[PDB]
Amino acid sequence: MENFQKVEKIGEGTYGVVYKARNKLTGEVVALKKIRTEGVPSTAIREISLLKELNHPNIVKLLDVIHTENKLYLVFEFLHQDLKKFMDASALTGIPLPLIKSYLFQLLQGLAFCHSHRVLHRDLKPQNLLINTEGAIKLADFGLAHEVVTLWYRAPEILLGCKYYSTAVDIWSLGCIFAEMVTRRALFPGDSEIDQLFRIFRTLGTPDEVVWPGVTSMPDYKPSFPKWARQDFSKVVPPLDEDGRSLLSQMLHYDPNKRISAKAALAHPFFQDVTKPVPHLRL
Ligand SMILES: Cc1nc(C)c(-c2[nH]nc3c2C(=O)c2c(NC(=O)NN4CCN(C)CC4)cccc2-3)s1
Repeated sequence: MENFQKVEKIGEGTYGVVYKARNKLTGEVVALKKIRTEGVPSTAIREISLLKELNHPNIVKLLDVIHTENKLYLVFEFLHQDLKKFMDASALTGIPLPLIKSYLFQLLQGLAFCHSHRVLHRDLKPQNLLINTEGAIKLADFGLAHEVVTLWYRAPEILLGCKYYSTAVDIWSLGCIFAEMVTRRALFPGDSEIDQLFRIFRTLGTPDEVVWPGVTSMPDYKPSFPKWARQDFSKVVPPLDEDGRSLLSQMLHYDPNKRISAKAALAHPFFQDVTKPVPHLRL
């Protein structure tokens, strides 16, 4: 862009590469995402056209949208770090619970907002969650629909072939991220769809018509799936207190309909003593 200069390469996203650009006119630092082009669908550009209005304190703000020379550029506000990085940086001691509680609360607020507007993220993960020195965390890289995208945060209904999945898939993803912050280890680190699915089955037990009505009708559901029993949560996410564990199990419900909503989660007693701490960030 004439008014932008790639100051750095933040990294390749899901929809294209992300560089740290400096706006030559306003002298501001932004996150420039180069979107992948053989014409660029007019229906897609209209979808992104809405996004600029979807403004929430917990959503990385989309500053502008440049569609020049059939090339699509998305300029976002620039945050200083992602949650994945922050966690690796806290691996020795682990993020303090008050911070974990604050980030979860904020993300639930953001999700509650998107969801009330019929918008799903679809691919929530640590790397898509941006944070700042102020202590805020935001949703980024929404699913606006050659590495190795992880399936670790993928909901079971998606892995089983459900096309019209709901906003519940985001709650599942956030539930996996929540558990990860607390234990400092991914909940379900699958390396293949089938592996991902079975690691989930081995922890929450293989779902059936009892815990998940209609499950045996899923497209990729095989009657030949191994039959695992459910594991105790006290063993799965220690040392999360009962309140935390209670909320987590509700976010990890098999039946998308039984899965707790973002707004409902906000009212959970776990956030009764929620505060907004400031992180010890290293930039
Ligand atoms: C580590 C890091 N250090 C900085 C300064 C980072 C950064 N600051 N502000 C942003 C970033 C982004 O990645 C980013 C962003 N990224 C994005 O959609 N692409 N991806 C980044 C990589 N992962 C695995 C998938 C999503 C979208 C809007 C704003 C920002 S990440």
